[PDB]
Amino acid sequence: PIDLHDEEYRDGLEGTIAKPPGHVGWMQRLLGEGQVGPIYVGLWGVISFITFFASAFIILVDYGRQVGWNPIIYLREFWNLAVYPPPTEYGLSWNVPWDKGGAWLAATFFLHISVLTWWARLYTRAKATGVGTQLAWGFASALSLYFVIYLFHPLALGNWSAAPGHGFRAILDWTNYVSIHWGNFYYNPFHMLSIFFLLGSTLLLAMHGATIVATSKWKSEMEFTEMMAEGPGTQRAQLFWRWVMGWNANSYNIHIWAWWFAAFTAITGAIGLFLSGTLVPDWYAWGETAKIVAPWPNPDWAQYVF
Amino acid sequence: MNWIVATFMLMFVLVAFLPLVVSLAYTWVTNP
Amino acid sequence: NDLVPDQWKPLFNNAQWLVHDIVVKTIYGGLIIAVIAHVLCWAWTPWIR
Amino acid sequence: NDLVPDQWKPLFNNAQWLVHDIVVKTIYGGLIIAVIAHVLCWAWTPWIR
Amino acid sequence: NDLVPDQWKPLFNNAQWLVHDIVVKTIYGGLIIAVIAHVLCWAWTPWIR
Amino acid sequence: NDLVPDQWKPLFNNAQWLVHDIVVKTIYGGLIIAVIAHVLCWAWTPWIR
Amino acid sequence: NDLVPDQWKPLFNNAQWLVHDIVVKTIYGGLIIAVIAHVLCWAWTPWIR
Amino acid sequence: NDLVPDQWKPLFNNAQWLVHDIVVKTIYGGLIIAVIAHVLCWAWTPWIR
Amino acid sequence: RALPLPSGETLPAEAASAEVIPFSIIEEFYKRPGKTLAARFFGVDPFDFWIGRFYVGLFGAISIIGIILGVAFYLYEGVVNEGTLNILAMRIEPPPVSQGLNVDPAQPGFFWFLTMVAATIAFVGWLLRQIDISLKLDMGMEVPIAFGAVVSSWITLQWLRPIAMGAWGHGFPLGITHHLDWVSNIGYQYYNFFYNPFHAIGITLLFASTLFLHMHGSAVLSEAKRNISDQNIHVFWRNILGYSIGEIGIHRVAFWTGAASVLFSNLCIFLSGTFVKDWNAFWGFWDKMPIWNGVGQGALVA
Amino acid sequence: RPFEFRTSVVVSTLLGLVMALLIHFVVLSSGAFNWLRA
Amino acid sequence: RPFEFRTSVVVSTLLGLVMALLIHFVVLSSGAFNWLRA
Amino acid sequence: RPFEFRTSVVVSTLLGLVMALLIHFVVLSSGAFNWLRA
Amino acid sequence: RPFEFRTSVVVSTLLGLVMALLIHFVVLSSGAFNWLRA
Amino acid sequence: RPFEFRTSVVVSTLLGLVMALLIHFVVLSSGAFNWLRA
Amino acid sequence: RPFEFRTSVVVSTLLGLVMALLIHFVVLSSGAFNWLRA
Amino acid sequence: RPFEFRTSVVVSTLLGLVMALLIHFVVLSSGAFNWLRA
Amino acid sequence: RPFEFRTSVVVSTLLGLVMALLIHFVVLSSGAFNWLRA
Amino acid sequence: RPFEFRTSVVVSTLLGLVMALLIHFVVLSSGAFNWLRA
Amino acid sequence: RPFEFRTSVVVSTLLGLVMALLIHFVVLSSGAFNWLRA
Amino acid sequence: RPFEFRTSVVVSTLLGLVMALLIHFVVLSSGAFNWLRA
Amino acid sequence: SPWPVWSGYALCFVPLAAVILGFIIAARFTDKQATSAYLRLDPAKAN
Ligand code: BCL
Ligand code: BCL
Ligand code: BCL
Ligand code: BCL
Ligand code: BCL
Ligand code: BCL
Ligand code: BCL
Ligand SMILES: CC(C)=CCC/C(C)=C/C=C/C(C)=C/C=C/C(C)=C/C=C/C=C(C)/C=C/C=C(C)/C=C/C1=C(C)C(=O)CCC1(C)C
Ligand SMILES: CC(C)=CCC/C(C)=C/C=C/C(C)=C/C=C/C(C)=C/C=C/C=C(C)/C=C/C=C(C)/C=C/C1=C(C)C(=O)CCC1(C)C
Ligand SMILES: CC(C)=CCC/C(C)=C/C=C/C(C)=C/C=C/C(C)=C/C=C/C=C(C)/C=C/C=C(C)/C=C/C1=C(C)C(=O)CCC1(C)C
Ligand SMILES: [Fe+3]
Repeated sequence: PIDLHDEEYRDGLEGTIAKPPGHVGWMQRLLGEGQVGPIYVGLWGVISFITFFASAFIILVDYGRQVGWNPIIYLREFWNLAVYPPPTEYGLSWNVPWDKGGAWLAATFFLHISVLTWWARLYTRAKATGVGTQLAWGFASALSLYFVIYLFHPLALGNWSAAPGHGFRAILDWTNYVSIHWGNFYYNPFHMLSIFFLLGSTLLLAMHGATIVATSKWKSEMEFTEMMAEGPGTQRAQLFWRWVMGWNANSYNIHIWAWWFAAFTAITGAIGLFLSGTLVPDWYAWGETAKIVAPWPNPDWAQYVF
Repeated sequence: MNWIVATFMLMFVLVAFLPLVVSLAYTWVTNP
Repeated sequence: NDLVPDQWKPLFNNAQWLVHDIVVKTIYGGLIIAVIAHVLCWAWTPWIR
Repeated sequence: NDLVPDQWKPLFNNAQWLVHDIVVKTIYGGLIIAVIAHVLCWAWTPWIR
Repeated sequence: NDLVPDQWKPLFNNAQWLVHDIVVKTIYGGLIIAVIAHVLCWAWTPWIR
Repeated sequence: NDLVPDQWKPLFNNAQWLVHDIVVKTIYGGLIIAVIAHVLCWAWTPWIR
Repeated sequence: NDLVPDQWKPLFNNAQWLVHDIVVKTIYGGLIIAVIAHVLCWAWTPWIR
Repeated sequence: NDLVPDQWKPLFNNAQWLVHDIVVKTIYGGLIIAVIAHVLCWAWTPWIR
Repeated sequence: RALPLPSGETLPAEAASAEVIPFSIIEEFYKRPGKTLAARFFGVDPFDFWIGRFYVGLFGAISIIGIILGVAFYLYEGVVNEGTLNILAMRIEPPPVSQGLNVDPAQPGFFWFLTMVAATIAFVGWLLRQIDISLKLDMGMEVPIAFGAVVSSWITLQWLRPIAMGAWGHGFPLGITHHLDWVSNIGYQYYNFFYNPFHAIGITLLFASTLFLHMHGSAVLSEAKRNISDQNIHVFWRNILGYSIGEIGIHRVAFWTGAASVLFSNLCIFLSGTFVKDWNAFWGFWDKMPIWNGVGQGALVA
Repeated sequence: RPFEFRTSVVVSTLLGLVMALLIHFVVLSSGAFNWLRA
Repeated sequence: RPFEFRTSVVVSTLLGLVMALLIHFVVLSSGAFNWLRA
Repeated sequence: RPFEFRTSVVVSTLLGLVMALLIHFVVLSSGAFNWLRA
Repeated sequence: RPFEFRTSVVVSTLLGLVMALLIHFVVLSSGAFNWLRA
Repeated sequence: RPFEFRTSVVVSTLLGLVMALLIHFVVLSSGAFNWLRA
Repeated sequence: RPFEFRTSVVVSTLLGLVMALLIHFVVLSSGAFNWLRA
Repeated sequence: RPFEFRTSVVVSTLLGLVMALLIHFVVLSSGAFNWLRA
Repeated sequence: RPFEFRTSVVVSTLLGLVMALLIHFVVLSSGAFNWLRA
Repeated sequence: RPFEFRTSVVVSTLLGLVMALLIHFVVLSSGAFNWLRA
Repeated sequence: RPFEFRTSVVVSTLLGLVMALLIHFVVLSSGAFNWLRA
Repeated sequence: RPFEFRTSVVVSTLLGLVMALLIHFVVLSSGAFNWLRA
Repeated sequence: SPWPVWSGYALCFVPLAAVILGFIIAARFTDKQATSAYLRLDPAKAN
């Protein structure tokens, strides 16, 4: 009931564009597939694209306004240019001047619409091509963290200034400022959980990719086939991990592990960030009452001084 | 000692890079 | 499509017409309630000033 | 395509013509409302000054 | 592509010619409106000074 | 490609030649306008000084 | 590749030779303009001093 | 690879030999220009002192 | 017959060469003794047996010495010597920077040095044992390459950087919740480690690693127990994003991004110690690159 | 047909909504009107 | 079916909900109406 | 034909909209006109 | 044919638009002209 | 054939444009010539 | 047979060794005995 | 046979060596003996 | 052959361009010449 | 063979070398002897 | 049957050991008893 | 059979154990009772 | 006074307990599935 050629080569809305697929060539040699292929434009991709374009255009022309409309100062400061949210005074209000957070509110609203309609695109194309919707729900977990960062944590704190400032350097600055404002995010326990899951995400990704590339000669990478009957490459992979660490997964379990480790990264991160402002104003002070802070009576500070 | 030893350890960090680079070049050479 | 007027038969299924009727009546009720709410909020605090 | 004028038959389906008529009338109503809103906002506070 | 003139038959479909005519007339109307807007904004506040 | 001169037949299609003619005439008109604009801006405020 | 001299036949297609001729003449014109611009900028303000 | 001398036939294609000749002559011209530029910059301001 | 599948689905056998084979059969078919690194070098692997499911090689025995001694030294320094009794409050500290590179059994920080040496022996033995087991199974050397990336991240932090700095007190303390104090104090000493470019690359690759992991788990789980032509996931990945990397491509990118993250990361902390003291001062050259020096006024000049 | 009516409808409606939001946002932030206590 | 009725319903309902939330948010944050102790 | 008419229409319309927005924003931010409270 | 005509058209048009925008912005930011209150 | 003519054209044209932009920038930022109020 | 005897032996022996080490470490760190210079 | 003799030998010998090293290091670091300048 | 001629050409040309840029920038920044107002 | 003579030789020789290195390093780091300037 | 006897044995034994350790640790850290130096 | 009985048993037993531990720890940390040294 | 706060406990320790316990159980079931008998290609033949 699903035409794979029709889903790739229909025309117009609820069809694809760039339909004569190009070949990158080096992508085929290094990654095994070089076809750029047609890309779908399905009334959710359109909303996503134009709302992201509105967001990015607002941000870029406010970058231009900030450099006095100088396109060299633009290129020089592009990475430290940012459109900051409204300041703490008049914090949740949208009646903020355009230069003092007025541009940030509009751009962030259009970005919200863009990410939501991109989620809808993921969902609808998963249903349209016959696969499960696991990617849409993984994106929903990522979006839980995202909407805590930009919508739900600024609210419940009372100010838009709690949100990042739409810039290459502003997100780093935002992370620094939020960990500094709420004590020390190292003692945020859900931050520790989310780091557990992020470093376990990278560890499982590296292990999985390495195992499948090592057993690649026996076509272990064809997971769809291996989930029907496990070939010799998957057998060698299972035996490798059984002999290394005493237990193993099959062709199917390992991807459950992958999905859930990444989803837990996003979810525990959202929870910890939302807790830092609203319930626990200070994480190090909380860590002392939680007895998770090591006593440091006489530190050797010669290490930390030049 | 500061700069000689420091640069030797720097070169060990880049040596650590090396195996991954060999993997990428392996993929390229063996996919002709 | 026996229930749909011929004019809208190319567009509306038989079941889609009833759900559309519900949506239209809901939108109309919500519009009346929204007009009442706006008149009340204006009598309370005019936002145009 | 019967309901479509021959001039626009290469472009408009039978169902697309009715939806286009709705869109055109909605755009016209919105334009009238927008003109009224602009005249009212000008009588209230001229933005050109 | 009969409605297209012979010079532009290699380029324009029958339906693309009508949409091109609409686009051309819209661009011309927008140009007239833009010229009027520029003359008005100049009479109001000259930007070149 | 009957409309293309035989010198440029290896390069230009029949339709590409007409679009190229439009592009060339547009570039020439834009060049004349750009020269006029530069002469006017120089008579107004010389940038080389 | 008939239009190409036999010296450059291993390198240049028939169409690539005409585009190469255009590129060469454009580079030469740009070089003359660049020399004129450099002489003018030197007569105006010598950068070597 | 006929145009190539038999000494360099194991290394140079027929087309690669012409491009190599262009590269060699370009390098030689650039070297002459670089020597002239260095002599001029030395006569202007000696950098070794 | 029910015909159980690897996913867990039982499919009723008509609605391939596959047969329902026990794992014990798979495991005993692939034993193949004597292909390990130690068996090439010495002519025999001293430990060529399996203890339970685990393969015990020469490097597995070295690794288990390292593991046991590291755990016991860790717990000596922190139960004793510190008295804490709770592992979240203990503080396994290197010798003070005053001591320099030399180690003294009488001076404090000696059990950190032993825990670090035994942990290095354990990690390098784990890596060499992964090489052993990949050699036994005729696999590629990719899992050892990725684990070697992370082991070199450990070597950089505890061996290369403390040696280059020259004090051996620049290794991070081995305390739960307290190595975080070192990470925070090192991150703020060379202020704005965010502006460290190899650190930004490392964070980019960590976030991209988690994103690729989620996307790959999603893709394989989405096609898992369905009637699919194996090209449905490719069509999905071309409808979304207009590119499908393929089955072998996603695992290659997984491995590469995973390893490269920590490789650029250890380049960051090593440079942070030795060559760059301030990561904001590092970026002072940018506004002075001569192509945009001149154009600015007010606060818009630099 | 070269142009689908559904595509033009989607594009025009989305452009109009985005422009209405943008213009409302710009006018409200300008503080030029005294609307919502400006 | 050039336009599915379900699609128009989803889009209109989501747009209305998003706009109601946005307008409520903007009006509340404006402080122009003394709601819940301003 | 070298250029689909739909492609030229999309590109020209998007370029015109982007340029109108850019010019409006440059002119409004310049404060040179006394429009929207200068 | 070394170069599709559509490719050259796209590249030239985009280069011209980018250069016009860049030169306009450089000239306007220079404050050398007294245009738009400069 | 060592080099497609299209490749050499793309590379040379892009190099020339990048170099023209770079040299213009460097000369304008040097303030060594009174170009654009310098 | 619910439990292999080898499994119970491994588990019991490892538990006993871990507990002996833990109790020795706790008693030595307590400083309650004056053993090994208190 | 519940336990290969080679396995028990390996485990016992490794445990004894690890314990001898651990006890030597604990006793030497304690400074309780005056051995190797303690 | 050990080296494709195209590879050697690309490498040599890129090395020469990078070195010319580097040497120009080093000489300009040195302020040793009085070029571009130095 | 569970107990190959080659296996015992490898294990004993490696254990002896590792122990000699470990004891030398412990004794040299102890500073208890005045060997190599201590 | 709902539960393998081996599973219940493992779970109960591990729960009992964990709880004994936890309760011992809590009671010893409370300092409420004067056991192992007050 | 909506739920396996073993599943409900596992879930209920684990929930009860977790809740007993949580409530004990909350009550002991509250210091409201004078249990284990106030 | 020796006792961390209720908050501390809930947050750190029952998520710590959950992660450890849940990881161990997920590994148990991961390997029950992976070592169960299902359709594999016989190694003697395919290899
Ligand atoms: C207060 C005066 C402010 C100003 C504030 C605004 C605001 C605020 C807006 C505009 C908008 C517009 N202004 Mg203005 N505008 C000003 C100055 C100007 C000037 C001028 C040079 O001075 C000009 C030329 C314009 C030009 C315009 C047009 C771009 C547009 C109105 C017509 C249009 O195309 O959309 C016509 C609109 C329609 C055809 C949409 C019809 C939609 C239908 C009616 C549904 C409406 C939503 C409805 C509630 C949903 C109900 C659904 C339920 C299910 C039933 N403005 C001054 C500065 N301007 C309006 C716009 O839409 O921007 C695109 C708008 O939002
Ligand atoms: C207090 C006065 C504030 C203000 C605050 C608000 C608030 C607050 C809101 C609006 C909303 C709207 N305002 Mg306003 N508004 C103001 C000034 C204006 C001005 C003007 C120029 O002055 C205009 C033109 C508007 C225009 C509008 C429309 C966009 C909209 C109302 C009609 C509509 O389309 O949705 C009509 C709505 C419906 C058709 C939805 C019907 C939904 C049904 C009834 C269900 C309701 C939810 C129900 C509780 C769920 C029950 C389910 C259970 C299972 C049974 N406002 C001033 C500044 N405005 C309303 C809106 O919806 O935004 C989209 C709204 O939320
Ligand atoms: C106030 C004077 C300001 C200034 C402010 C603006 C503003 C503001 C704008 C321009 C725009 C333009 N200006 Mg200017 N401009 C100034 C100085 C100059 C100078 C000069 C050297 O002095 C020049 C040459 C220009 C040149 C131009 C052109 C680039 C363009 C107008 C014609 C055009 O191509 O688009 C012609 C436009 C059309 C063909 C579009 C037609 C669109 C149709 C009419 C729909 C309009 C939208 C409609 C409301 C939607 C309704 C849909 C409903 C469903 C029915 N400006 C001074 C500094 N300039 C306009 C532009 O569009 O930029 C691209 C514009 O936005
Ligand atoms: C003012 C004097 C400044 C200076 C400022 C500049 C500037 C400014 C530029 C150069 C550029 C160059 N300078 Mg200088 N230059 C100076 C000192 C020097 C010195 C010397 C030691 O003193 C030297 C050797 C050079 C050397 C050079 C060459 C690298 C180059 C000019 C020839 C070239 O190859 O490109 C020749 C250029 C062409 C062949 C391009 C032809 C392009 C055609 C004509 C199209 C032009 C664009 C056109 C408008 C597009 C229209 C398209 C429409 C669709 C129709 N300069 C002093 C310091 N120099 C020029 C350059 O291009 O850099 C690459 C340039 O941009
Ligand atoms: C200076 C005194 C230091 C000290 C420093 C050292 C040093 C230093 C070493 C030992 C080593 C040992 N010490 Mg001690 N030792 C001290 C205090 C003690 C005390 C005690 C309680 O006081 C005891 C019981 C020991 C016990 C021991 C044994 C573990 C061992 C010596 C016999 C052995 O088994 O290896 C006997 C060794 C052999 C059988 C190896 C034979 C190898 C052959 C001869 C080859 C030698 C290498 C040769 C150069 C290679 C040539 C090859 C060419 C191709 C021809 N030491 C004091 C603190 N101790 C030695 C050891 O080997 O550790 C394992 C050693 O390295
Ligand atoms: C924690 C859950 C335990 C469990 C614990 C119990 C307990 C305990 C009992 C049963 C009993 C029953 N369970 Mg059982 N049961 C479990 C799993 C199952 C499963 C399963 C899916 O496999 C099933 C199908 C059943 C089915 C049943 C029936 C065999 C039987 C009758 C229930 C009834 O009629 O309720 C109808 C009755 C009610 C729903 C009353 C509701 C009570 C509410 C909460 C009011 C309580 C008032 C309270 C006592 C007063 C509080 C005052 C304070 C002292 C201050 N149980 C799980 C493992 N089950 C009952 C039994 O067998 O009788 C001998 C019973 O005593
Ligand atoms: C000191 C008074 C404190 C307080 C401290 C505690 C503590 C401490 C606990 C509770 C627990 C509970 N309290 Mg309280 N509680 C208080 C105030 C209240 C109030 C009230 C509004 O005031 C209420 C309604 C409750 C309600 C409750 C129930 C949730 C629960 C007891 C019945 C239950 O379901 O589990 C009934 C329990 C069982 C059915 C488990 C039976 C287990 C069997 C007996 C095994 C026990 C373990 C055994 C030692 C293992 C031996 C195995 C060997 C192998 C043989 N508490 C005050 C503040 N509360 C208890 C609980 O269990 O939480 C779930 C508990 O841990
Ligand atoms: C600090 C300081 C000051 C440092 C500076 C010191 C240094 C290192 C300076 C460096 C100088 C260098 C390296 C200059 C390089 C200049 C070049 C490469 C110019 C390229 C010209 C390429 C040109 C003109 C290409 C033209 C392309 C054309 C005409 C295209 C034509 C066309 C193509 C190809 C088609 O499809 C069809 C036909 C058509 C005509 C449309
Ligand atoms: C302050 C605080 C916190 C205090 C905490 C308080 C608590 C909670 C204490 C808890 C204590 C517990 C639970 C202690 C556990 C003691 C055990 C299990 C000892 C096991 C002994 C195992 C023994 C002797 C095993 C012997 C094994 C042997 C002899 C091996 C035999 C053999 C086997 C099997 C072979 O093939 C051949 C070799 C050989 C014949 C030797
Ligand atoms: C303060 C601190 C840290 C104190 C620490 C306290 C502790 C725990 C001490 C621990 C001591 C221990 C356990 C020492 C271990 C000593 C051993 C095992 C020595 C091995 C000797 C093995 C030897 C010499 C092996 C010799 C092998 C030889 C000669 C091999 C010869 C050869 C063999 C057989 C061949 O192929 C053919 C011929 C050839 C010569 C090449
Ligand atoms: Fe996979």
